[PDB]
Amino acid sequence: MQIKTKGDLVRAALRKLGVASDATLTDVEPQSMQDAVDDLEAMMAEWYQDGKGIITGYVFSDDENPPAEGDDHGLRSSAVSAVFHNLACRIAPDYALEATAKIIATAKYGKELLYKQTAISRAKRAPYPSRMPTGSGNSFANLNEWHYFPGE
Amino acid sequence: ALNEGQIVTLAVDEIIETISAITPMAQKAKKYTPPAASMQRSSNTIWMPVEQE
Repeated sequence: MQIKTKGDLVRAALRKLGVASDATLTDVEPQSMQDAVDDLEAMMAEWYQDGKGIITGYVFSDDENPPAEGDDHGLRSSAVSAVFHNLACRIAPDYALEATAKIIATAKYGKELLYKQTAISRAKRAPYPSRMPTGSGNSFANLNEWHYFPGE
Repeated sequence: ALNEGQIVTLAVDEIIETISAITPMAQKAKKYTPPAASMQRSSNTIWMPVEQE
């Protein structure tokens, strides 16, 4: 993948919006780029709700290493499109824009695909209640006096 | 004599006992059976209480 930093994600988002690309004769300011990186950090932090949200592998920058741009985002290869399409949707209003229908649809699809595997992982069944017997067909448990399920 | 008959080999099936060992400590170490629900090779930690003070 040719998108390997937070600024790379931001550049992909701007190109997707059609504001700035490698072919355009006019470009956006580095301050606007840093603002877009702040937006990206905020969006990913709101997704990853301290571990109880969308798990992606994103790495949050620290103040010790100064530029958040330039840091590898750490996403797997299949989260980049979702991340930068959602980023384009989020940062469109700054430039008096409105993301096109295709961008919005790809953002929805990408976010759902991002959360699919985590949803499958969290679809877990609870253990038996503490008041449920283990039956008598469980000869080992009933010989060891496990007449009722442990629970918890 | 020169009785050049036909030679055999005979292996008798009485054994020569050689090993006779005793196990005194294992006959004094008391045996326990753990009350575990499922039969798993996973960590078999059974917790038992200690006399109160």
